[PDB]
Amino acid sequence: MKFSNITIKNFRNFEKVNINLDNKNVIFGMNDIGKTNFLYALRFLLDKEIRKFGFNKSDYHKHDTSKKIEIILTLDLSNYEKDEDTKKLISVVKGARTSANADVFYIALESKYDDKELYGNIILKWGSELDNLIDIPGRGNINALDNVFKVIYINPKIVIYLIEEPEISLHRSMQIALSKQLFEQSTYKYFFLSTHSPELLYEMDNTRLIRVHSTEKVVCSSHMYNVEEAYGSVKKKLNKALSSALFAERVLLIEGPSEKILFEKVLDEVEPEYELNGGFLLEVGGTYFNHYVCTLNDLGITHIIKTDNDLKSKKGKKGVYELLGLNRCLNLLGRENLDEITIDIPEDIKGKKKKERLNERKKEIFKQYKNEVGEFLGERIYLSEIDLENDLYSAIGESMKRIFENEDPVHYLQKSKLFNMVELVNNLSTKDCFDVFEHEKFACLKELVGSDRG
Amino acid sequence: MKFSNITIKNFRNFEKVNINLDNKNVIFGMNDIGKTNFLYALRFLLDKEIRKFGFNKSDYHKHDTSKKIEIILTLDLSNYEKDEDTKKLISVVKGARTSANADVFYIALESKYDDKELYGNIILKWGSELDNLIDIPGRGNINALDNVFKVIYINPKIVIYLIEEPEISLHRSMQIALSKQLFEQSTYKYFFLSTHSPELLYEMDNTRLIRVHSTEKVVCSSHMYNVEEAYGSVKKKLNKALSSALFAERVLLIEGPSEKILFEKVLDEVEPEYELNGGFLLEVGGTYFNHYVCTLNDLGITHIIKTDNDLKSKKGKKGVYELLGLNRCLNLLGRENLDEITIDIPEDIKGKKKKERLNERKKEIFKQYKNEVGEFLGERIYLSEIDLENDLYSAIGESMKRIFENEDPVHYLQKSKLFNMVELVNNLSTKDCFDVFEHEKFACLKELVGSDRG
Amino acid sequence: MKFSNITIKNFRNFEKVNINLDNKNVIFGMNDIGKTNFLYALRFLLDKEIRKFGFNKSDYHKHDTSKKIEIILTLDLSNYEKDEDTKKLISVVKGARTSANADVFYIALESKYDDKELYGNIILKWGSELDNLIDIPGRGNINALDNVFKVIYINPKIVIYLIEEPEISLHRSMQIALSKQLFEQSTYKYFFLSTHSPELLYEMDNTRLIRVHSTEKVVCSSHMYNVEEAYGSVKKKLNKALSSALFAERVLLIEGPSEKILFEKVLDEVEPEYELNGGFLLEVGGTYFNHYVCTLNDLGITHIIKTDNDLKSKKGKKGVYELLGLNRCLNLLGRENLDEITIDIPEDIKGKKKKERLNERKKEIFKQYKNEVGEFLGERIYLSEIDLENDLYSAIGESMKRIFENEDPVHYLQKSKLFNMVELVNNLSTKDCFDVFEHEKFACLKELVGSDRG
Amino acid sequence: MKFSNITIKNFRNFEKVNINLDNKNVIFGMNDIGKTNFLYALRFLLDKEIRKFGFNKSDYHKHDTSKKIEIILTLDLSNYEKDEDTKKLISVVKGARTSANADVFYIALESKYDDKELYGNIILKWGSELDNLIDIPGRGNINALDNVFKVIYINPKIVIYLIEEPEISLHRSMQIALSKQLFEQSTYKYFFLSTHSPELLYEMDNTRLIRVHSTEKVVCSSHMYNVEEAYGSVKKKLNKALSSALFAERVLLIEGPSEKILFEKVLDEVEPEYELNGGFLLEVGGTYFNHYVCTLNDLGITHIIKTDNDLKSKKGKKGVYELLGLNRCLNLLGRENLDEITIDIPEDIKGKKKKERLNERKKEIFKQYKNEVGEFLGERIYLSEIDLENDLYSAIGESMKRIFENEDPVHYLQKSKLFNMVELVNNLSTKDCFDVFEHEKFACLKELVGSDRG
Repeated sequence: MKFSNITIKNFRNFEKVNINLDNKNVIFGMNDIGKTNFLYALRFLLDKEIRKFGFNKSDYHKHDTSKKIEIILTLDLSNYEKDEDTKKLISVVKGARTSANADVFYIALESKYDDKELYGNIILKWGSELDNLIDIPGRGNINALDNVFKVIYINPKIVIYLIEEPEISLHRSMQIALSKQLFEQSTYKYFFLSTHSPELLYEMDNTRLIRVHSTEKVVCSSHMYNVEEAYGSVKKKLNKALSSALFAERVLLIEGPSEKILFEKVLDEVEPEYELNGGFLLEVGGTYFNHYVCTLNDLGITHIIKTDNDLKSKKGKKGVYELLGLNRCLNLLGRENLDEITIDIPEDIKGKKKKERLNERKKEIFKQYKNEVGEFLGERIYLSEIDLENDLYSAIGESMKRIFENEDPVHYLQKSKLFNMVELVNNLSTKDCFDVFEHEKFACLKELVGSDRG
Repeated sequence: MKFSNITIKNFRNFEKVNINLDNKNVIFGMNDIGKTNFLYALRFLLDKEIRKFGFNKSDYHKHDTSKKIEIILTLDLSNYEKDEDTKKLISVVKGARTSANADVFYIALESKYDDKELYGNIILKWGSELDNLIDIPGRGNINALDNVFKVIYINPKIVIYLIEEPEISLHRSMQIALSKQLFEQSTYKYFFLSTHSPELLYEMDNTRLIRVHSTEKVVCSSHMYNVEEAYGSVKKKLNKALSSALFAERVLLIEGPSEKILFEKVLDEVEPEYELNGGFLLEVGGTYFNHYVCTLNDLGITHIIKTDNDLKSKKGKKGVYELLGLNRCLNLLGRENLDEITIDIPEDIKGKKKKERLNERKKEIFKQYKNEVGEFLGERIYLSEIDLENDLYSAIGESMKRIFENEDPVHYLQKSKLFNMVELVNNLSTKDCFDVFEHEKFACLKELVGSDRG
Repeated sequence: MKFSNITIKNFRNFEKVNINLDNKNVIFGMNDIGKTNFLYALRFLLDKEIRKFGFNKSDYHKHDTSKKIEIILTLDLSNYEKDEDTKKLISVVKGARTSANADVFYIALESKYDDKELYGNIILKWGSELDNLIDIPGRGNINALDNVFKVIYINPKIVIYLIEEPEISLHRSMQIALSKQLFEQSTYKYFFLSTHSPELLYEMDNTRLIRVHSTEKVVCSSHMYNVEEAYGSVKKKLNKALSSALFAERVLLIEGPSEKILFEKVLDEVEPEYELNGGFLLEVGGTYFNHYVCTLNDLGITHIIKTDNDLKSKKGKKGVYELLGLNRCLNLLGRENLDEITIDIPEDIKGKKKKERLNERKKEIFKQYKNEVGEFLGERIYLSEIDLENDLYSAIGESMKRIFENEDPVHYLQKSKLFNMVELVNNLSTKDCFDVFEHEKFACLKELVGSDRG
Repeated sequence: MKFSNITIKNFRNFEKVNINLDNKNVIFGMNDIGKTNFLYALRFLLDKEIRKFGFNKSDYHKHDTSKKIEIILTLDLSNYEKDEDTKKLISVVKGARTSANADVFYIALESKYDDKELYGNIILKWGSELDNLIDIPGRGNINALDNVFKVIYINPKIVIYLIEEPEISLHRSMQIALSKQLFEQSTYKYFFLSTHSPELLYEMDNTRLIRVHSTEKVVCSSHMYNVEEAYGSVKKKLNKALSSALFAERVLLIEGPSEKILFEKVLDEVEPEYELNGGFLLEVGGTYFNHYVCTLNDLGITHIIKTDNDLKSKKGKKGVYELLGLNRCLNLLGRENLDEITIDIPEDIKGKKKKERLNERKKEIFKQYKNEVGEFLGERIYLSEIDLENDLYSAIGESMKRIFENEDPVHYLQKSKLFNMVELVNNLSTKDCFDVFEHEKFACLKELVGSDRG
């Protein structure tokens, strides 16, 4: 058995929502009322201790309008022959599946109007098809649906867990321990989890991620999160980086710590983001962008990428290079990897002349694929012509020639990436941070901020 | 007026504790009962709503032993021009202090025995000296101490705020907003704050940090946290890095993301629960170590440093280099910076021979200062001879020659730091990570784990 | 429809109890737990707010023994023209009862075992006969039984009221007002009432009185209380006298205030705690005893009768007298009244000789009917030979000659019944009251106390 | 020590009340809020658990007007030298009584305004005189007044009990037991008791009775209730009669059960809700009226008396009679008893003519003392000329001649008091009950009803 989707037609703030499901569902977002009402909708469907009180006047969409509450759950009855849960579900629902080739099962919840005697009268029905459902029989206080499912609710037979906000008064090491227990152990086969803590998502895999949007109207996006076998050795940094970005509205994907130093200085001088959200800065280095981009795109989070046009030399060869920075953006657009170029160079001196020759090659590569660069710019993908250091020289190069006594200030900062960046940031003023922010090669910061003039 | 220290001579789980204070005090740690009882001790000293109920039997260290509760607060009254709160404390407390030469002031709490009549009878006294205190006069239900101080308690006249766990059911952007309001606005002049969330400490300055140790016996370490004017341009990254490290037991200070990739691969193969038991990896890049080390040392957190012997060339000068990797560790040991050396290198080729000459000079430098290196190993400071890549080649170099078709994998892995390290991690087995973990040049990982063979 | 009886086959202190019912049921007694659980048994039968929680482990007679709870209510459904409630019960319960020849109708409750899964699972069934009951159909949270009956519970569709202890913090005039509203108004057609206050019973008629016995085992006696049209002009005195006697264990029925004054003096000298242990003195004068005796006998209260052999003259006729004192006891034994006698007395003097002739006639009538006197003594009926004053002279006559200067104290004490008896009580000692108490003509006091020597 | 009075000068419904006190105080009445606030005023004076919360805004007289709450208690410090409670009070109040001849002690409560800081600040002071009170010294949370007194509050050192409504869910035999314990045992030396049940007053003596009047404005009447040694043998009957009359507004004092039969039939035909509005019929026989009348007069209950002009013969002498009916009313007005009169009557036949001669003597006696009869009529005292059956014959005598076959229906009613009055009441209509009610010899019933319709 595998939960597929739940449709809630009328509830406290749900109107016609459909949320795709899996086993191991996780819900998060700004709307705490929507997450609480999602868990209470599950409790009304599958827990008798909540269902026995019926529906009140307050638990309709408007308080006297659209008096038909429907909650329907899809179950995917077709499975393997050897699993116990499918057969133990089928053995209770006898007259349900009229055909033995039935693949989909439905558990429905109907409600009467609240005007009659100030009561709701929840009525439950199964059936293997949406039309022609039949009633769930029960002799007394107990339904036949209660014989199959058990619901355990946590707040500080087939078993479904509902964990609400377990990080309250909890140290972060115990949150990481609970994350490992939730997503690795076989005890929690079916659960629904709501949280605000990114430390509960450091170990996460084969889970359905549900994001509830910031609006008062409940909007839900669902993504089926898997980590494939290629990223198994870099899974921990990937999950630790992405878990804090899941709680953001706007995420800028950058390479390393020196870009974070520069962008945090520029943002602290321009907009300290006490008025704004203050979206996330995400460090992505050594991998491709497709995993983060599909995860954030299916969840409704806007993704901004600034990258450099790198030329990676091949291993064990001479004079051949890969178009890695172009290939990552082409993989983002869904294209295939380009062929490798061959660069023939004399020896001469190999210190400083080779970087100039490679920079000229990067310039003419940037000239060749300008249409693909415009297609990257159609999305929020920003590919530098050579490197971000050259863009910084094109923005604030007079200040860089003032601070650094060398005739060129680029190579002095390339020769020590982290240490010289702090020296430039220390001697950096308010005027030229705005010069960086207003430049046309730093529009990624403008998209990350997302400012409105008024 | 500035709070200096509070001494609690007998209370429900305190024995003889003495905690130094400031304005803007922050308390954190594993022992939640100790933090709650610290806030209750402050409420018993300064809040009449807690004093009017008196002391029970349970408000004692052992439930009958050493029945004399003393809570004494030191104030350091006399300033000349600093504030108006000193004068409004003088004008009410005219009795014991008359001369302006008295600089130190005391507010003392005493309790009677609970053996007979089942009551505590909290008695309060002021006085400018520890001997010869005099009673606080009060005509009815109200003391004269209540005219000076006001206490506001938050849980989800001179004014003192007591905020207990404000991050409960709170999104992390609002935690950052509350941190900025707590440590930048002038509304919260005096407060005591307890928290589990690192997002409430992204903006912190001029504050007293109190750490409560993991033991059942209450041990408190207090540090006066300031950020000086040199680190003002890198303050936000530094605070964001240090706030998560404040909630750990063992912290390893590393340089950048390549070290993090390699070390989390090695740790995930060897001990995948290092974050559960209190380990943390801290990226420190572009600054000196002393600001992190003094903060972690005064709070009782063990600090481990893994660094490389770098040569830093100056700006505008040719042939002179800085012994910066030695200089950071010498600054950690409280010593002055070494003088700059001169290296004479001919024209030749600048690519590969220059690196070999610099590595040879680093080997001679490492041989010259071996006594200082042994003193660095006396503390938890680990300085490599050349680089981490050479130590990795000394550990798993046959594996690196197997993965990489180049005969020298050190140069190939140093051409692209981030992408080639992910490639090495991808084709890495369980046998290689134990070879890295058991090597003598990677004892920092053993100190971070904390396991001792003998 | 008229409530007939309820049988509770297993409940938290009921074993096989069977209580006859009517409309307007009143329950009282020492066992407060039994009254509370009687009202809870009614709530478990007829209220969905109590049924929806089911049965616990504590809702059983012994906590594991005889796990089959049955609560069955009989209704005597079929009338021809009496009310409209019968037709509105037929119209919903069309299934089991179709013919109009079925006069008796049943509402049955059954419960499952609480051994496994910790639930009771109350199951309800109707049917016009005890065998072959059928289930009550209900589509959702609501039964078809809930459509007919409504239950309103008071504690400081056919409607049943359940009033529990309404006299709490209530002035006694409002208790009499609630009594008049409960037993005269047509709003409370069906109710069950529990009380400790006799002021709630000053207006009672056409009601079923249920007494719960003082034992821990629940014993219930039911009496159908009516006041006939003969006692309609003295109804308020019978109700006010009997309401306080309903809360007693032993009741002595006396004539007037002289007997009460003498017996309260004697009891205050001998056993001053007769009211604490359950004794009561009831004044009955001018009526027959049968209305009190049948009510007290059906409720399990022991009744003791002390009376005098009076001769009652008729109106308008001379020389004919009625044997009223014999006739009341003969009516108590279910026998017809004796025929009138004729006494021939000459003119003579009418003051003192006439009383002696009447006393001699009373002595010879007492000699004639000694077998009937012995049968009265078989029950708790005590008939004096002439008068109580002669028995007092036969007990303490020397004391009466000492107090009163007249040689015959019987005539003097009979000239003024109230003022001379107070004079005899005033000059009375402890020795005289024990002489009255131990005399053979005052065994009614020994039966009222209840102490038996052997 | 003995409590004398408590003055409450501003409280939540008290304005300037003075209530005289003794030991063993009992408070009752319609105003439940006034009794509850009287007990709260005692708790605010003498209980630290109520003083430590202070005064709110609501517990002032109006919600802002006359913000000066004063509660003062008087104690009678003069006592015998062997008394312990006086000595243990004096040993704590050291500087209180400036003279050793001080007889009166004061315990005073004062309050501050609640306009600022929203606090009451209860301040307590002793002193042996109303001017020049001094503060109660207390070092911490505890006053010196708390060392002397202990307060125990009951709701379903010198020790004061406060029992509020103990008859709730209590059987009446336990109420009589608690009454005997409260008023006979020496455990409850000091108490204040509030009740609604007359069964808690069956044993009562040496107590202060406080009645709270039916108005919303708190009016309190206090009476010192004692039973003298003359009524010690009729004490139980007297207390059982008076306890139910203490909860009434208008009380008619009648002789025996025949008058109760007649008057309660007449009231059931005329004013069926006489007891609902505060009427009560009290049987007084064989005693004088003064003990009931002084108790009801000091408590503010209106007393109505209907009595007959009886002639009682004297022991041991022939022909002398007492004017008992005149003497009881003269004792009510505070006059001495009249001398006995002598009637010389020959032997003749003493059946019927003797009663006629005695009735003629009663008529001329009624003619002699007509001025005293008018003075009795000035109060609510009604004395018949001969007897009540003669007034009944003067009212409805035609009906009595219709029912009774005798030409003289008075003597047929006199020869059997109880059975013939029931026979008259049985054959009694609505018309002649209004004839009894409207007659000028039955104005006591009109005063008993007493409805000011206008």
